[PDB]
Amino acid sequence: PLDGGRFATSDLNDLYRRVINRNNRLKRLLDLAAPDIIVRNEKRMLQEAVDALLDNGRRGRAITGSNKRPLKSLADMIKGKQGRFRQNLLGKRVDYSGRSVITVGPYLRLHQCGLPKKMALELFKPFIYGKLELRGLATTIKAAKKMVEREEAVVWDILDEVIREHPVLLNRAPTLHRLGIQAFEPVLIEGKAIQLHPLVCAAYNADFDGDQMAVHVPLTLEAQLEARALMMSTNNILSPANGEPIIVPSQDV
Amino acid sequence: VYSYTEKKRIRKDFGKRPQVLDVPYLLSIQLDSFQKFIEQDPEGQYGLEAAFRSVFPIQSYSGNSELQYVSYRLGEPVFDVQECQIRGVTYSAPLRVKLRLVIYEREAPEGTVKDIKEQEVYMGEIPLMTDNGTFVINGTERVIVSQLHRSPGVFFDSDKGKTHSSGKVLYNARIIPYRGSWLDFEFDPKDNLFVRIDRRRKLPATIILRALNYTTEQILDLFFEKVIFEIRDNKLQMELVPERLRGETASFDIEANGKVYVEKGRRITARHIRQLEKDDVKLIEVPVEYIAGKVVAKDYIDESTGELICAANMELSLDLLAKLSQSGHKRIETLFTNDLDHGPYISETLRVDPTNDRLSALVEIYRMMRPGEPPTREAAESLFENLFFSEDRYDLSAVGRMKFNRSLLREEIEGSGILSKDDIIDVMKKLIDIRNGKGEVDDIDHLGNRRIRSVGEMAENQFRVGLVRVERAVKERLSLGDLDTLMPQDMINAKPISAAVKEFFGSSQLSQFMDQNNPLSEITHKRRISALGPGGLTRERAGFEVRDVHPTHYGRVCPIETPEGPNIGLINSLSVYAQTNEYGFLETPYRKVTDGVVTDEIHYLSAIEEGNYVIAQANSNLDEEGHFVEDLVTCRSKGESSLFSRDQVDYMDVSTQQVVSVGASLIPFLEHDDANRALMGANMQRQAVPTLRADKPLVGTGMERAVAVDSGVTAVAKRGGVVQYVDASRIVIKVNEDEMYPGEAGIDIYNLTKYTRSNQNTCINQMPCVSLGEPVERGDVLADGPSTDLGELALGQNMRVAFMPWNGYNFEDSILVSERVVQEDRFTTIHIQELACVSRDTKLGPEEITADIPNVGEAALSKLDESGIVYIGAEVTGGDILVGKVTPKGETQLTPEEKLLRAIFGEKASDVKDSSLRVPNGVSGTVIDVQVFTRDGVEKDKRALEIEEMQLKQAKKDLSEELQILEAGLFSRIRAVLVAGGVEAEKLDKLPRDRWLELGLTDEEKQNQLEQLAEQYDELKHEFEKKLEAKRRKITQGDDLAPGVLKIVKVYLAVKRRIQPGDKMAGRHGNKGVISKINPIEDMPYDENGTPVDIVLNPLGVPSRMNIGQILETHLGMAAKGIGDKINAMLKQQQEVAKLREFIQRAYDLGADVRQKVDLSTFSDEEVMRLAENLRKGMPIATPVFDGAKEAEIKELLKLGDLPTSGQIRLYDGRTGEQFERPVTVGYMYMLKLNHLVDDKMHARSTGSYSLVTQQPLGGKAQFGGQRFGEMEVWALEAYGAAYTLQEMLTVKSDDVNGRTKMYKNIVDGNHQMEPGMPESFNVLLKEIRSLGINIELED
Amino acid sequence: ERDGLFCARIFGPVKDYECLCGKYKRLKHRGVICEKCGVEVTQTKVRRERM
Amino acid sequence: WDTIYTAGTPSGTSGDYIDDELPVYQGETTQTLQDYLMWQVELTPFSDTDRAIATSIVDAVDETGYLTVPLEDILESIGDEEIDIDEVEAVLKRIQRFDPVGVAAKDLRDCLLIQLSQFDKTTPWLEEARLIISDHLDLLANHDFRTLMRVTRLKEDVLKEAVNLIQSLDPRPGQSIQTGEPEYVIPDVLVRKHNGHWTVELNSDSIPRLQINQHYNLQDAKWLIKSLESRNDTLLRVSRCIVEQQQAFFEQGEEYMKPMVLADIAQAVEMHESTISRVTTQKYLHSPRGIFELKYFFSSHVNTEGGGEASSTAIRALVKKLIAAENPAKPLSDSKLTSLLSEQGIMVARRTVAKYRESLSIPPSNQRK
Ligand SMILES: [Mg+2]
Ligand SMILES: [Zn+2]
Repeated sequence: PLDGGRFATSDLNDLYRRVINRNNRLKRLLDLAAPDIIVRNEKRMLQEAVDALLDNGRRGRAITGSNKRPLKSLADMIKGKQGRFRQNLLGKRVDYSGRSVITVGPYLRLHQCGLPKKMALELFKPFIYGKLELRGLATTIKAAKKMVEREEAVVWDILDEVIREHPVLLNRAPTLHRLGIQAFEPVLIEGKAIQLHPLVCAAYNADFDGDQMAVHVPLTLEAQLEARALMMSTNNILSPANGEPIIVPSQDV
Repeated sequence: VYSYTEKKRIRKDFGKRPQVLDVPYLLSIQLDSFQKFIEQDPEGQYGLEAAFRSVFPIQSYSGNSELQYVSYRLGEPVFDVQECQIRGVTYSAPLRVKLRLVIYEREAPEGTVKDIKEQEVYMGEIPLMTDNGTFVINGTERVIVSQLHRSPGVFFDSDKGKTHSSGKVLYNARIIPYRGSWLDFEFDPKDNLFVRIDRRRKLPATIILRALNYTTEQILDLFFEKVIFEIRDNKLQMELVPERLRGETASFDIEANGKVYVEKGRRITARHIRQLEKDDVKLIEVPVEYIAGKVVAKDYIDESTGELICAANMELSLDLLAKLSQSGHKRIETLFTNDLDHGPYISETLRVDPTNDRLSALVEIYRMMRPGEPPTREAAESLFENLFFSEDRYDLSAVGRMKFNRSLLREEIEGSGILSKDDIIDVMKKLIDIRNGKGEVDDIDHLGNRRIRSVGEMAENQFRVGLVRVERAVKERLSLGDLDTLMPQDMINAKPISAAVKEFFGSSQLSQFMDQNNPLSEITHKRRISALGPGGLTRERAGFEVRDVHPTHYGRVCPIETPEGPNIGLINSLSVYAQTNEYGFLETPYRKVTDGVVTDEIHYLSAIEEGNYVIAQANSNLDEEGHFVEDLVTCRSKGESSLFSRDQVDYMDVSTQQVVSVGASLIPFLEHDDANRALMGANMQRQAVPTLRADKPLVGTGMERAVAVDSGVTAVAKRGGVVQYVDASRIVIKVNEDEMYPGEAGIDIYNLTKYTRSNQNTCINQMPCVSLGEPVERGDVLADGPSTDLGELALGQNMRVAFMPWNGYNFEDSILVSERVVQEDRFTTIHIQELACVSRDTKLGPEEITADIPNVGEAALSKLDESGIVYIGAEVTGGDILVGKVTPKGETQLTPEEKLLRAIFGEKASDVKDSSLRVPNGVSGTVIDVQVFTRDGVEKDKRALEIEEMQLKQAKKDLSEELQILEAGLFSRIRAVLVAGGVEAEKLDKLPRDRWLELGLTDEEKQNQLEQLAEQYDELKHEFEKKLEAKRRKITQGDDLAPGVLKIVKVYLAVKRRIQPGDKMAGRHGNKGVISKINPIEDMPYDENGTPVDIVLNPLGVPSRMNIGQILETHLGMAAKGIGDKINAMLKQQQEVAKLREFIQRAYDLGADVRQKVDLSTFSDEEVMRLAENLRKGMPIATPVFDGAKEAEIKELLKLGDLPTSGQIRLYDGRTGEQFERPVTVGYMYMLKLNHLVDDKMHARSTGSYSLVTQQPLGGKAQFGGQRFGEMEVWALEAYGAAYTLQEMLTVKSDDVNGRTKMYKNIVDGNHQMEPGMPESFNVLLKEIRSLGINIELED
Repeated sequence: ERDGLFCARIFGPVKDYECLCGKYKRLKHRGVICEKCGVEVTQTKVRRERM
Repeated sequence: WDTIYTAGTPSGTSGDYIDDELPVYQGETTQTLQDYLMWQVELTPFSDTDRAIATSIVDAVDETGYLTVPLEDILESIGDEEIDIDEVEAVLKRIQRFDPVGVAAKDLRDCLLIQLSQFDKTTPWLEEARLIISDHLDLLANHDFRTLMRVTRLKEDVLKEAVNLIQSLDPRPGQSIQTGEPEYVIPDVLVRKHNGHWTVELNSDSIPRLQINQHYNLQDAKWLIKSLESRNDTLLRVSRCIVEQQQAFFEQGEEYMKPMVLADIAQAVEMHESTISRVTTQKYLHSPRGIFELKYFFSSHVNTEGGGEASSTAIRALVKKLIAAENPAKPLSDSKLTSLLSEQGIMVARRTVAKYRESLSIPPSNQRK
């Protein structure tokens, strides 16, 4: 769609239109009994149009559009680094996630992280709705929606109740080994930056000069138990590449 | 002798080498190029003249009529720069061209002048450049970046030994024009020359020669040396040239006069050649075997039969020699070949040549250019004539011709833009010579082979590109009759030129939004060189050797300032003194050295010229008469450096900062930093944000004033005078009569810029730095722009810092900040934002901006005025209404329910819907400005009327000021003349001006002079009335908008942001970090006087990074602050001016033979007291980049302030009162606030909108998108073994729709369990695969 | 258009339970094929899975 | 010279479009009123039958939030014979309290009562407003205030407070959910006054970049190039003829448009009537009076006693002008209108005047006092 309530055709539609036009012209010529030197030319052009539709540029030369660039065929949709397999089926964007700048917290314990409470309020919203309806504060879903919108004084107590023993996953990119994702218990803080335990930075290859991290929420009971038993930072003191410790002091310590 | 703006506060300089050449104007590269583009030219070498004369005259096919060009002109712009920026239009001027049409009669000799008609025609608009080298396109400032491309000419290259598996090197030679096609000559692995055009199919080399009027005999004559055969009736007694025998072994008995100098089986040596040359050996007896395989030169035919014996390019044989012996042939010609030299390549290619004559070669060329197309003679010959030899289709330019001739060693620089036979022949000969080891290949990264192209040249090229289309249209139109009334006005169209110019200026690769964080960002952007763009390289297929520091970059391109990442090495910065040739090659200045005496003559040398000399360094010590000191000096010559004697030197560098850019020249103690950290600091320095107050560095390099003044952000006095009026928003200067033009009131009015948005949505704000009644000179600073302090660049703040570890809060580049820093708003910034509401017109009626919105409460409409526009000064948050607008819903069927609704709730609520403008969610601020634009014909509202009243008052103010000055002068003259007639002194003084107007005198010339003066007074009044009327007319004029658009309203909001944990801070030495904590003031370390520190930095970041400049800067900042503290202590307990000036003179006299001389005896006591008041927060210091301050001088300055010489003091713990066990380094450092605020980084999401095809969450913060969970995160989860977490990621959180809804319902229900399904993207994949005719399906 | 690349007779309705001409609407006509326009009365998501 | 704009909205983009490859368009999802309603339906403790009834009910809600079919239609659409109508009524009552309150109402009285049922009992004039809405809601529509006062047995002040409370409610609760953004139209031909006469010119917002790909096929596109030229030529000619024939509509507004038909323009421009009907449809012109579709200038006619013809749009404008200035104490019936237009030479009927009044959406004479 464009401005003014008008639409522009995409690449697949263009290729389909070209194929249909060639097919109609060939059918009309064949029914009209034209000389062979013309029906053969139409047949060749129809073959070229179909070949362009199926795989554009593989044979001959790629047909371009208004932007002097080749059109996208079906094979282009299927394959490549921008195809379905690698862009949608092997990795994808997800809900219940955020990101922010990381700072240092020297007071934390090895199983703890520091999470801003605005991020936590946004990430744990259906849990807050459920807890609000459970204890009679809200009778309907819309009442809880309004209460969370207003940020009343009781929703912060609810938020402290829901995050009490619920782990979160912290991830820093690029993920080079499996220690690029780790599970922590959140401690609600003010400010807008995520606090990170000093002893794990070496595992993340992270430093506090502008790095950012993403945070994900596990939902079901199996995911929470997997976070507590497989991915928590207290289970990852030894490297998997060799047998040496990775959570080790450095620099100031 | 210091200027007024410099005498207020003088920066103490530690440099020791005198300056012989001042820093040039830093924006010359843009202004010169556009001035070349726009100015009139007597010849047609540059600009619009060269483009016009490249196309015109344009004549029809029949020759009956011709269109010709005479002159062009540019009118005055409609609006000013500020008006264009405010309104949102393009600052440009109209182009007028005087064309003429001539008619030629038929049946007449040549062209008879039946009629010539000349007319001026409108060609379009041309954007103009402002005083600071920028363009205002659609109201936003833009920069066009210069490009570093390959020069035209001829270039010889070779493959490095890769194109073949044998390791043999293959050479090639390319011809590169400005316009036209490419011509490549290349060697084959079989030593066969080949010719390629436009990278097309490889063709035999001799096809080009045969296309030209050339024959095989002529070819062999050109490319080979002859050998003469005389058969003197005895074994073909041969003539020999001794040097031809080198590298060969005798194959027979070589004798002269019966002595065999070289016998069979003996190799020919140099001494044998000496013997032959001494004896003049000519007659050589050789057998037939010596002529068994030699190639015949020309064609020979028997005189008896007359038939052809042997064709050209034929190797002889015994039978052929026997046949030609009886044919009466005594003189024969052969070719000469060897291996070390004179190798056979043309003959073998002729052997491979399939063509025979010119027509065959042209047909072959036509087949190559056009595949399968049946060619003829005419098409082929026309195509080959037009390919390289037509002025309209092939241009080599003037620089291309110069380089072409200089490569082939020709004495002429001038020439034509087309090729010829001689040029191609010479190129082939040069390639052959290089093949035979008699030449050298080029270096395509040498800065003598790379040219700079600026804005004017690009604009000229685009204008010519448009002119060709206009010419085609004219030629198509001119081929008819009806000429008895035609005029050139109906002959050309503005669109084909104006469209091209607009496209180039607004949507090119090298046209970019100006970087506007601070003045340094703008200066750096305007001096940038790019290797990308049209006609340049690409980020991926560029190479590895083009991203490297070539030795010829010395003094022309900064080796330190380049963007790290993908574009490293492809984006460069200019050096401080670098210029360009008249051809576009960078050159740099040097001082000529003659007779061992370094003089003051400056010569600008380019990379080609520089390599032939011996050039000394700027570190070299000189005597007072210019002579050197040591018999050995360090010099550069032929790309290397070594020691040379005092007499072998030719030149010398002008400065020690000649090799760096502007950004790198602002880093103090650069020579003590590693290059990586210097690069990082130079990049970081230009993304700092201006704060509420400026703060001069207090440790600088002396380059701050140049950057402050040459950036254009300040207000600079155009003429000298006195400050007649000073105010927070305007300045009025009373000009000296020595500079006033005749017949004017001498006043200059400067209107300062107050709280204006920049491209990065920050504040631009000017403040006066002068006071009422003080004198100013030309070029002094009157107002300070953003990040400027009394005319110096001030990007950050001076912080008191300590280096020590503090409980893990500065672990891994974290920063601990005091609460007193926050309390004083030292790093607080202002951010401004613009929003717009457009009242349009649609099919169902016009939209209306009004305050009567049908279904909103009285509280929501509380801040809207009577016109539905928010008040100035209102505080707004998310969801508040800024402009109230309604849109017509249309008409319905009018069922009884709708009629009942109309009856009850009113008819307005049934006709319109609410479509107002609201503050975006999560945005606050204060409304500081509203601008309303109304289309003509429509009526103005109250808001627009008030705005127009304000603007009219503002204009009337200046008009009244000038009129008042002129009226006062005229009245003074009138009264002076009136007294001379005999009028009373007191009576005239008490008589008012109206009474001065009406008075009588005698019948002398006094009455006539008074009448003349009164008439002049009336004329002055009329003139100023006319000026005011015109200004009012322009102010109150209606506006022309886009079709349909009726009204436009713009609202500006302003907010203040404070420092907080997560914000990024940096210094000038590559030391960046993030704030981790804000500490209460009584927890900070304090010294013995109870003074706390502002910032604590980790000392473990210094030794591994090797940026030692920050430690020295800290020490010197401590010393400067100590000097300032002594001055402040003297000032507080009021002491005599003598003591103040004595101490300040002692402070300025410090140092080991510095070049700065400050004398306080020529200062008045007022000046001394003002200077002391400006130095009471610390004395600023300058240390040049490679001519800075030593440790001894820093220690002396520490001793002057009664401070420890080691720079380390005793600190105490604020929480316990206990002394730290070791001394700590405490000082002052210049910190910056970078534009990486955590307010713009934090983002979170639970559920939102999804894509339509993939049904997956969108991306980005501005779309409330999700985080990507790519392949590597999947691998990590697989390595852990968390299968359920991965299944949650893949299905119920991204694109399983029913699973999404059921998971949300279960979570709200208190049941944490999922029921996964199939992702939608897999179904899409199945459909896409089945659209390819492949049956893929699930089963069982 | 009819018999085009976006035909509603072939690929389904453009709105939930509404045919193209507008004679049949709402959930009580589900599965009905309108005779005037030839469009089925069903969900509009079948345009994602009909070839 | 073409007029250059003296003001404009600076373009939203602030980037350098450096990337040479960008993905294909996909679009986003939107939340309409029914999406929000279904989202609330799912999170409510219904049953299977209740959820099916709720789905069928939400299917019938329109853009304004009003139910569009009777409950019998929903009960039939369920398709199960055990279900009665009271269950449907209960599910509808539960749905009507979703956000926004009053949505899915049968008629205005029901919506107003639903909204009033939510206010706390301590609101002062609650019972009076409830009585007014429940019993006598059309006497308020007639702005009577005296017969309503004679029936409600109340003083003036209580009635005024009740009316103010009633008019503070929301008659269209479902318009709060704004998923739409106001779309506009782009005029194709612009009409401006040159030398005192109106002349037309094509809009320069189109794409006139005539280019070919000679690097490598374009023969078919060469025909489209001139097809575009033919389209521009026919549009320009038809619009020029329309403006030339209607020189007086722009100068003096309506009441002066001529009664033209497709055949006149077809004869003028030498093209078939079908081509004229095709060009002048969904194509607009911009004038200092507004944006008008080209079809707007074709109209019917009625006989004029003077011997000419009067366009129907002129008669509609005259009816509007006469009714706008009628007697406030006693308005004008169409019998009066046909008399006033008779003396001017316009020979129209009475039912035709009534039809014109209906098309203008003007209440009858008795309702205009
Ligand atoms: Mg980092
Ligand atoms: Zn239908």
